[PDB]
Amino acid sequence: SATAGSMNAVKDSLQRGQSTIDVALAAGDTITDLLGKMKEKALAASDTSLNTASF
Amino acid sequence: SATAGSMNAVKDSLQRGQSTIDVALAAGDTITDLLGKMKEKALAASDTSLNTASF
Repeated sequence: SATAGSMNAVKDSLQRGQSTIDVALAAGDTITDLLGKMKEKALAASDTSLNTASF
Repeated sequence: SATAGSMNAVKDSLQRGQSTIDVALAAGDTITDLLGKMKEKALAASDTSLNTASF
């Protein structure tokens, strides 16, 4: 009965880790969006046709 | 007749020992529940993901 009643702490630790991973995945989605946008900005800046103010 | 009448003290001693053992068994039930709660506390505190306050 003691070993069976000890399981609640384990389940709580797993839910806590799942919540931390969810927050990390949300932050990673934001980082991926910003990364794609900077890749667009860099590919646009790489062209030699642009002038100084656009650059 | 003296040996037959002498047995009341023996019966009283056995009953007194049974009573003492019952008190010890109640205290042991309480100590067992407390030990199980301590196991749950230490097992919850083993996790590294907790912040200082919960620990």
